[PDB]
Amino acid sequence: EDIDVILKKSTILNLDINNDIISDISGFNSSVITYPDAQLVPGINGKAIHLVNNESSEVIVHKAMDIEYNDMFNNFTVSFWLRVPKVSASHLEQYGTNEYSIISSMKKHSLSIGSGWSVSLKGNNLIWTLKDSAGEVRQITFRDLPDKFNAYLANKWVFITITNDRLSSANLYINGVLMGSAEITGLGAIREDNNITLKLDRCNNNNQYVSIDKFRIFCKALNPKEIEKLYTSYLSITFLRDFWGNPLRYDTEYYLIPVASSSKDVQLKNITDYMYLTNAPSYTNGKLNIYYRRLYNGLKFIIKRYTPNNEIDSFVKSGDFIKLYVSYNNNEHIVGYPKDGNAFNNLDRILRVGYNAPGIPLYKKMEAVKLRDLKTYSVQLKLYDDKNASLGLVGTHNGQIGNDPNRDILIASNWYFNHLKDKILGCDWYFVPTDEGWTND
Ligand SMILES: OC[C@H]1O[C@@H](O[C@H]2[C@H](O)[C@@H](O)[C@H](O)O[C@@H]2CO)[C@H](O)[C@@H](O)[C@H]1O
Repeated sequence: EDIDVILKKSTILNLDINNDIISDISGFNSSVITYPDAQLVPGINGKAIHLVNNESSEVIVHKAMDIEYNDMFNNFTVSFWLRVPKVSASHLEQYGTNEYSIISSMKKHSLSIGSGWSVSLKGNNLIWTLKDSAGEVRQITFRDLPDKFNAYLANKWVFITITNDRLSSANLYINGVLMGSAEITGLGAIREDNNITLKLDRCNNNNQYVSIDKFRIFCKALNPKEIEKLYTSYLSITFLRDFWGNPLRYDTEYYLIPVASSSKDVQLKNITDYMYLTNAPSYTNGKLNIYYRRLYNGLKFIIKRYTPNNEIDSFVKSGDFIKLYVSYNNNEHIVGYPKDGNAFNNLDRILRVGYNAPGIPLYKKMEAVKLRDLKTYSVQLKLYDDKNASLGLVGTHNGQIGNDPNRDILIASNWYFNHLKDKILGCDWYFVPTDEGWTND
């Protein structure tokens, strides 16, 4: 009756990565065989599986005796975190009709039937297929969003869950939201392979890769409440995340984008002066129906540790004290607020980059925190003065400095602390590192 108990009780396969080894921690003891080129990369809470396009890049799960035919006639749910690189326009043209499996229970080397289930990709479509012993087929074809900044198969970690209720439908959820469904009555016995294979199969693109984490099978069709809890159970609040959902790191260049105005990049007026938002350039392709604000323009920021601690972790944790720098012309400039510096009426402190007036204290101690919006990969930054008093969360204020044009200028303000329950808030930032999974067309 308790969701956590149900989730635990109904789990019959649960891949975890501990001590750089992948194994089933469900309790069923299914044997996991990791081939030489199955790689391990940063995940949602630890490390994740990374598959490249060669036959040595595979993880095979040998179903234990107890779970052999659990999905022959009974309800089941498959869940996993997934990360797929953004498909280039060129690759959509070349490979858009090429459907390839990434996860499957379908045999194929002894019986040409291929009964069982599969997770496959085709261009920007995510597909779930169930095939019974007579070859009857049912599929859910999810067409991803055209806006790649907000799409699910566009280089961010996203949580997949597909429930199969044999008396009604199969439902596909992404980040706890229902994205597609198919009636599945009319299917008989699903007689699948003894192995569950994580591998790119029939992918014509040599450079394709995918990342998968927390692969889990449940012996029931989970309801929305159970799925929502399952999804949010993976969002460990201690460790901060970059835009892609990977751990935020010290000493790495990040482009900042305000969650509240995601079409905007950050720009610097001049060294020693303020920062403001600018409209990002855009990419649109009417033929392919893809578009997105372009990434990687604007200021490059770097997070540095404020002090040592007791051990040097490369990831940033909520609560960590940091120093924020902008990397400009290969020179690094600290971000902060000068004592008595220009501020808007309400005490919104105007941030300055590389400020160096002799004798004037520059407040630059910040704290990297996660105070709201658990499901989004964003962070807040809290600025302090020299006596550890809060100067506020970093955000923007609309106005003018001197005779400059009206701008959304970066500030620190304690106003945000009274509005943390709001749906959208101007103190939320995405930290975007350049990544091979996202190249602007
Ligand atoms: O402080 C930054 C924050 O201000 C909000 O505006 C507040 C303002 O700070 C306060 O002085 C005034 O009394 O109420 C305003 C609420 O409308 C902005 O809405 C927000 O986007 C930030 O700019």
